[PDB]
Amino acid sequence: RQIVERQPRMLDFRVEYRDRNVDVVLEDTCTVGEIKQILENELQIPVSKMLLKGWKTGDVEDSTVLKSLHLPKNNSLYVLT
Amino acid sequence: AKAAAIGIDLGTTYSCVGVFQHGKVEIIANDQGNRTTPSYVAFTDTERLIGDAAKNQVALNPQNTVFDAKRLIGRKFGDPVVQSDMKHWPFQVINDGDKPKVQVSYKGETKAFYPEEISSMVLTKMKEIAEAYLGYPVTNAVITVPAYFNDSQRQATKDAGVIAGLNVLRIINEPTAAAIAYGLDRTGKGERNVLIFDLGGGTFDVSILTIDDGIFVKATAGDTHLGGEDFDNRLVNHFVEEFKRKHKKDISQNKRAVRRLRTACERAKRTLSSSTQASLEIDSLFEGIDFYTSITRARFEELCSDLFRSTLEPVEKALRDAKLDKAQIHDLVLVGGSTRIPKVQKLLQDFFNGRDLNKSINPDEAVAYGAAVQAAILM
Ligand SMILES: Nc1ncnc2c1ncn2[C@@H]1O[C@H](COP(=O)(O)OP(=O)(O)O)[C@@H](O)[C@H]1O
Ligand SMILES: [Mg+2]
Repeated sequence: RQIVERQPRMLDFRVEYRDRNVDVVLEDTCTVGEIKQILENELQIPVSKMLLKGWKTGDVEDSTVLKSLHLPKNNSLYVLT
Repeated sequence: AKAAAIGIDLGTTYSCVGVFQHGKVEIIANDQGNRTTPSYVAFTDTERLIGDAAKNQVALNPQNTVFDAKRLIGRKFGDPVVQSDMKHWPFQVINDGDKPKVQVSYKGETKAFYPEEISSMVLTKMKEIAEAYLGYPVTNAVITVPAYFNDSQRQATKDAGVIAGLNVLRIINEPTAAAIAYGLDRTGKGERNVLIFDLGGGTFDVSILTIDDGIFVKATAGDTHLGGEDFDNRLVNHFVEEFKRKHKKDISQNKRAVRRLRTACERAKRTLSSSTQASLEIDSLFEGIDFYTSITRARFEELCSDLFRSTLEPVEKALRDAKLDKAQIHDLVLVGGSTRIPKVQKLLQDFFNGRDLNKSINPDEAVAYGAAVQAAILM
C-alpha cells in the first residue's frame, strides 16, 4: 500500500452573512484576507468592519495562507458585523 | 531483526498505541492490561504521574493534574478559545510571549511546561508501553491529529514526539487512520465516499473523505466541546439532584465530591454500554455521607437524549457542504470511545436507513490501528 493525503488546490467557501450566502473560490496559496476582500466587494462593507468566523482556532490572521489551515475542499464560514 | 515502528493515537482524553507485526496489527495493552491510556500528567510532592495514575488522583490533587493539553498544543495564549477553555481547567495557564504554558507545583517548586512538553510525557508513556510489549527500544512513530489541525498544531505535535525521543515518520489525519484500519483504501472498487463519525471524550468530529487508489477531505463538521465528558456530567447532575432529595444537602459546590462523583459516573456509563443497569458507590461523598445507588440504561439515555440527537446535525451539515446525499456515502465508520453507546449507534444507523455500520474494530482503537499500518508502510 501507499497512502497520500491530498490537500485540494482550489478551495470552495460558502460564507453566510445575515440573510445571504456569498460563494468564494480561490487557490489555497491565497490568504484569509483575500476572502475578506472578496466579501467586501460582494457586501459593500469594509473588511475593517467584519469578523470572519468558522475557523477551528481563534488565531487565524488576514495573512494566514489557506494551505496552512488544512481545510476541506468545501467550507462553511460566516461573517459578523 | 529490525525494530518495528508504532502508531500512536494521541487523543484529547485517551491515547492508544499499535504495532503491525507478522501481517497483523496488535493494539498494545499497558501494564494495567488496558489498551487505552488517559492523556493525563500529574505532579506531586515526590513524583510525576502519567496516565491512569495521574487520572486516579485528580480529585485529591486538581491544581497539579494536567489534561486537555491537545486543546493548547500549537496555540496562542491570546486565542479566545484558549481563554475560554482556561475557565474550566483547575490548573493554571500562563503567558510566555503569547505562548501558553501550564504552571504547577512539583516537588515543592513552581514549574511551567509548554503544551508539547505535557504531550511528550503522554507520548513517552505510549512509547514505553510499546517497548514493554516488543522487548526493545522503539524510535520510530506515526502520530495522528484531527484533520482540521493547522501547520502550527501539526508541528507542535511532532515536536512533542521528538521531545519524547521518537523519530516522527509522519503526522497523518485521524479520519485517514480510521479509514486505513477498515481497509477503505483497498476495496478495489474505485473512488469511494467515506463518512467518519468520531465521538470521543471531549470532541465530536465528522469528516467526509473521498478515497481513490490510496489517495484520501471533502467536508468537516462537529463540535470541539461535545463528548463523553458531557454525558458524564448529565449523570453527575442527576445524582446531585438525587442526593438533595435523599439527604437534603447540595454537594455541587464541593469540588472534591463532584469530581469523585464524576469518576464513578464515567465508570457506570461504560457499564451501561454492556448492561441495562449499573450500580454506583462512593464512601464519604459529602459530610461523610455514603452514597450508593443504581441507574438504568433507559434513564441514562433520557438524561442525554438531546445531546445524542444533536450529533446528527453535524452529519447533515457535512453532507450539505460535500453536496452529497446520505445514500451517496459508501462507507460509514464509527470511531471514538463514545460510539460504544448503543443508543448512539442506533441513532446513526436509523439516520443512514438501517445500514450496517463499520464496527468490528474497537472504536477507541481504530485510529491507533490505522496509524500502525501507516507506520509499517513507511519503514
Ligand atoms: N464502553 C463505553 N461506553 C461508553 N463510553 C465509553 C466506553 N468506553 C469509553 N468510553 C468513552 O469514550 C471517551 C473517550 O474516547 P476516546 O476516543 O478513547 O478518547 P479521545 O476523546 O481522546 O479520542 C470517554 O468519554 C469514555 O468515557
Ligand atoms: Mg483516543
